[PDB]
Amino acid sequence: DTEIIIGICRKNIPGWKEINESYIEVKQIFSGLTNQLFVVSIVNELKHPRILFRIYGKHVFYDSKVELDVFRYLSNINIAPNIIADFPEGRIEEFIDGEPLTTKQLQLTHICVEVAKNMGSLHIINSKRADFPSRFDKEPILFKRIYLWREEAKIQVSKNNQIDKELYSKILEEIDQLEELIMGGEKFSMERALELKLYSPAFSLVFAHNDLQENNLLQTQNNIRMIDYEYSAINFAGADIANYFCEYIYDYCSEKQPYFKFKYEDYPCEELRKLFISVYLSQTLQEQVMPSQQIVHIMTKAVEVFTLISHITWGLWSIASVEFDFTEYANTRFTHYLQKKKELIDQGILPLNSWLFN
Amino acid sequence: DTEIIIGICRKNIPGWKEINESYIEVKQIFSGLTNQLFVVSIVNELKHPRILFRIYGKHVKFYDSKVELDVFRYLSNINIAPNIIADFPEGRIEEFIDGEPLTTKQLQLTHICVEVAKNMGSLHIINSKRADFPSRFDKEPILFKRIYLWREEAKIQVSKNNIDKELYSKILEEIDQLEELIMGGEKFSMERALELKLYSPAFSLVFAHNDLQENNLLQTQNNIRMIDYEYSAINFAGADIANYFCEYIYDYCSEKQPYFKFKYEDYPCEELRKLFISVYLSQTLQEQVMPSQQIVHIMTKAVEVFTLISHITWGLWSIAVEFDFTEYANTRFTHYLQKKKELIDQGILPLNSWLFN
Ligand SMILES: Nc1ncnc2c1ncn2[C@@H]1O[C@H](COP(=O)(O)OP(=O)(O)O)[C@@H](O)[C@H]1O
Ligand SMILES: Nc1ncnc2c1ncn2[C@@H]1O[C@H](COP(=O)(O)OP(=O)(O)O)[C@@H](O)[C@H]1O
Ligand SMILES: C[N+](C)(C)CCCCCCCCCC[N+](C)(C)C
Ligand SMILES: C[N+](C)(C)CCCCCCCCCC[N+](C)(C)C
Ligand SMILES: CCCNC(=O)[C@H](O)[C@@H](O)C(=O)O
Ligand SMILES: CCCNC(=O)[C@H](O)[C@@H](O)C(=O)O
Ligand SMILES: [Mg+2]
Ligand SMILES: [Mg+2]
Ligand SMILES: [Mg+2]
Repeated sequence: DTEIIIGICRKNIPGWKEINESYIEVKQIFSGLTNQLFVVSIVNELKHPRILFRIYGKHVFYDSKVELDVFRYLSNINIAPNIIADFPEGRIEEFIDGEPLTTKQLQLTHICVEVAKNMGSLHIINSKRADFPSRFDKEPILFKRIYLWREEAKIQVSKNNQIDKELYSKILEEIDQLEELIMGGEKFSMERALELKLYSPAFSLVFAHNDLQENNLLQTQNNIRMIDYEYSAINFAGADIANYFCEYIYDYCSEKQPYFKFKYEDYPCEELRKLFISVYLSQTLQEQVMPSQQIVHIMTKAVEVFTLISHITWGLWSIASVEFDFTEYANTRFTHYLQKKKELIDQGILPLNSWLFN
Repeated sequence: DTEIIIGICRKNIPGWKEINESYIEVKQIFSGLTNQLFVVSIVNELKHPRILFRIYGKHVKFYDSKVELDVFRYLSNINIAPNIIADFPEGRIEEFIDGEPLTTKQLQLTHICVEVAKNMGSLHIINSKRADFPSRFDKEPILFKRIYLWREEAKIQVSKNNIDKELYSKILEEIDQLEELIMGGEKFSMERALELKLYSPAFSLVFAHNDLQENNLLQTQNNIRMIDYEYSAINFAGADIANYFCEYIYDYCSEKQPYFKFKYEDYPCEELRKLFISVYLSQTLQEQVMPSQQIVHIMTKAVEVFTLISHITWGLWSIAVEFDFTEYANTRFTHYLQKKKELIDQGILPLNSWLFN
């Protein structure tokens, strides 16, 4: 109801108390996937002329308590959109007014390096902040999430309501080797993890966004801002970066089925990647890091490995009223996993143990 | 007078009307050089909780206050410069950009370096990509006019006899050659400029900041902002870029004579400079430009020549409260020679020995 949202807004949003409802417009947006979102603006020419009204819907092994807990922190250290009012059934957020980057704009060098700078600022919070919540899992999520979403997929598949059983089946086999592949012949341990960090900040443990795609990067007047932290959690730095690199391939701004376009060749070239990683490290390490340095050369090729984590994760996720062909999209991510793995091999990036330690 | 500043603030700043005077603090800052600046804050925990109160002072012969104000208001209106909350004949109320100034060392940091290149690019394109760009702003570059204008202001001061006469004298001789050196064997002309642009965006005519040093770059929560546009005006893109590069050398945060430190070797390395212009070009051109590409290899070399404009402009400016303007001048002059000497030894000069090949 509009009047109920307007009453809630004038009561809780500083400055809105005395504003007549006739100057307030509530307009629901349906670009979301779970919650009821509204942009509430003041139409008469206030620190907050526009706000984002979020009402929690029921989400499709998902824990809403942890996601909210993480968001409130990020909101408090001023990374995520500011929280103006916070209640059980929803919240009032600062409206980040800007245009979401396009898939093509990612190719632009000035845009690329700004995101790498932002990702870096977000990554270091778990090691450079005294106020970092201790209760947040200190272990990477990449594997847990995959196993968790793998099981959700099975359930849906058994629901049998049209997937490429041959591809899907091969992916289920690959998952068994997935840890050895990322950890270079060894299964995951916090031990293996700390040792790997010694070789490349790619295996550094950071607080990752985990879904930093172009539609989650808003281009404001003076900067680009990140949104949608629903998948944010500690993870290998390389995982988060490789995922961003992958979104270079997927354009979700299509109006005809399957309602997304993909171009494998669009995956960012090696030079662009190195510029990204140089700026990233300059940010996380606070020192002059440039593409010609060996820490970049190593990390760039290491980050390539984590690209498979992205294709598999969002594949299973895609399987686990709005226009999107989730099944066809999963087929694509899986397809690209196979392809990328062949490339990493032919390029000598896989297996890790054949170069990383030399 | 505090009370007077607070009256003007409460009356003109949205939301401040009913705020009690006891919640407002006016504290004057003295980092400036000409005007009376105040940071007015609401000490009780508003769109504008802090503002900048600027009172216009009398500027030190050919200075034009009307053109500067005219240019600032436009920049403020298109949201690049600090917002203007209230604008009157004797001063303004500015949006207070709350952030810390960059340090001279911080410029070396790659992530910082590329944000300024991006920011510079956004500012540079306003003369070609904005329909509302004022037609009344000079369309010619200012580099030479300024050097000549300030040369004459220097003459005056020198005669006032109150400096290194051997260097100063050599510098005056070099100026006569300056146009040919920058335009590759020719004196300046608009058509000569249009021709040069075809060879490198270094000779592109843009709206330059012209004094983009670390102290004019403030780090906010989410980005680095540019301030102090009193020298802004059309110019060769390369000049503005080469000036930023030069500031890598000079640190004005020193409290002992001569109140500034300098390290010639701190000039940004070639790789960093290329990183800079790649990001710059991508912003101005809106395409994927990277250090590998030829357009960069060439512009970066061209940009190196404009460094001499920077050393000379500010050396003269220095001649024309704690600061030793005389020693600073000797320094920029000493570096002009040193740099010009290196440019020649590197084959960068003269431009006509390569640029057109
Ligand atoms: N704080 C905000 N400011 C501006 N736009 C927002 C904000 N939050 C969401 N949006 C818009 O709506 C979308 C956010 O949806 P999302 O939070 O992903 O919904 P759901 O939680 O249902 O997945 C973004 O793509 C963006 O376009
Ligand atoms: N809008 C602003 N917000 C925050 N700080 C400012 C603002 N304007 C000026 N300052 C600070 O005041 C200093 C002096 O400003 P400037 O305009 O150079 O003074 P002057 O015009 O007297 O030279 C700047 O270096 C900057 O640190
Ligand atoms: C974008 N517009 C507004 C046109 C519509 C968005 C429709 C939902 C997007 C489908 C989910 C794909 C996301 C894939 N990952 C999670 C990998 C980003
Ligand atoms: C940083 N603090 C506030 C302590 C010094 C401010 C006053 C320093 C005097 C200006 C020095 C000349 C500037 C040279 N150019 C114009 C080339 C930057
Ligand atoms: C194209 C819209 C962007 N969406 C996403 O990144 C996620 O898949 C979205 O569904 C979400 O739940 O955040
Ligand atoms: C060190 C701060 C001063 N920097 C400058 O470029 C000048 O002071 C300029 O701001 C001026 O006011 O002339
Ligand atoms: Mg969403
Ligand atoms: Mg994408
Ligand atoms: Mg400097």
